Amino acid sequence: FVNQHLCGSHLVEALYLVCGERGFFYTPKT
Amino acid sequence: FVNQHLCGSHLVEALYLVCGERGFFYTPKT
Amino acid sequence: FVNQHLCGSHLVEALYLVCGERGFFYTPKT
Amino acid sequence: FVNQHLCGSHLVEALYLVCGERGFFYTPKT
Amino acid sequence: FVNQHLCGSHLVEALYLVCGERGFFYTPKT
Amino acid sequence: FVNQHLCGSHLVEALYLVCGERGFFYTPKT
Amino acid sequence: GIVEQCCTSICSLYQLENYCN
Amino acid sequence: GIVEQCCTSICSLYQLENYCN
Amino acid sequence: GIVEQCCTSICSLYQLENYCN
Amino acid sequence: GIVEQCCTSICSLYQLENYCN
Amino acid sequence: GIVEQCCTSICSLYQLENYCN
Amino acid sequence: GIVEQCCTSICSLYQLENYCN
Ligand SMILES: [Cl-]
Ligand SMILES: [Cl-]
Ligand SMILES: [Zn+2]
Ligand SMILES: [Zn+2]
Repeated sequence: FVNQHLCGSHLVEALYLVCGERGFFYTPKT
Repeated sequence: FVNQHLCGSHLVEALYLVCGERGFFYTPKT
Repeated sequence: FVNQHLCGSHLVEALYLVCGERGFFYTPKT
Repeated sequence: FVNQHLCGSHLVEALYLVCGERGFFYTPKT
Repeated sequence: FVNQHLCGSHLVEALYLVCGERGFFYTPKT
Repeated sequence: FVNQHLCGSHLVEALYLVCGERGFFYTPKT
Repeated sequence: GIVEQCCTSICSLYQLENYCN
Repeated sequence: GIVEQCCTSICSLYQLENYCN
Repeated sequence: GIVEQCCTSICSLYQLENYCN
Repeated sequence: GIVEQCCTSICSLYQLENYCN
Repeated sequence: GIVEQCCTSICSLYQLENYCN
Repeated sequence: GIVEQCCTSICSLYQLENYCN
C-alpha cells in the first residue's frame, strides 16, 4: 500500500475500506 | 429532510456529513 | 447537525442526502 | 463513452460531472 | 459536456463514468 | 484489514486508495 | 424521469445532459 | 445497529445523528 | 450562491434543504 | 478479473493491489 | 499527464476518454 | 490526530487501521 492524502469525507471512505465489518471511529480534533 | 437507505460507504459518508467535527462511530456489528 | 464545508461534488452528495426523493437543483454561479 | 446504470448519489455525481457549471436538476419524482 | 477540475479520487470516479465497461488506466506522474 | 464486496465506482475508488501513485488498471472485461 | 432512464434502465452521458440546466 | 436502522431499513438524518459522538 | 458559499465558507444542512425540489 | 474477484466475490486490499501498476 | 492536468488545470471528458481501455 | 494528519500531511492505511473497532 501507498501513503495517503485524505481530507474530509475521503478519510471516512478510506476508514470504511480499511475497517470493513469492524467499523471504525472518526474522531477529528475540536 | 428525508428518510432513505444509506448503505456502506454511503452510510459513513452520511454520518460524516451529519456529525462532522463531533465525529462518529460506525459499528456495523452493533 | 453541523455546518458543512463542501466543494465540488461533495456539495451534490450533500444535496442528495438532504433532499432524498424530493431531489434538488444544483445551480452554481456562472 | 458508455451507457451504464447510474443510481442514487452516483447518478447525481454523474450529473455534476456532465453538467458542471450549467447546473442540473435531479427530480426523481419526474 | 463541460470541462472538469478533478483531483484525487474524483478523477478516478470520472474515468469510471467515462469508460464504463471498457475500464481505464490510471497513471499518475511519479 | 478486511475482505468485502467492492463494486463499480467503489471498486475503482478502492484501487485508487490501494495503488495511488503506482496507478492501476481497471479492466472489467478481463 | 432521470431515475428510470439512468438507474432503472441505462443511459449515456449525453442522455444525462438532458438534465442539465 | 446503524446498518439495520439505516441501510436495511431507512433512517432520517436525525436518526443518523444517533451515531455521532 | 449556495454552491459557492458551501465551498468558500460553510453552509448548513438547513441551508441546503432550501435547494430541494 | 477484478470484478469477479472483488465485486462478485470479495477481496482483500492486498488482492486489490494485484491491479496496481 | 492527465492526472495532473485535471487537478492543476482542467480537462475534458473527451480527454479522459483517451484513458479507457 | 489522524483526521488532521491524513489531510495536512499523509497517512498510511496501517495508521488508519488503528481506528477500526
Ligand atoms: Cl476534495
Ligand atoms: Cl452502491
Ligand atoms: Zn455507491
Ligand atoms: Zn473530494
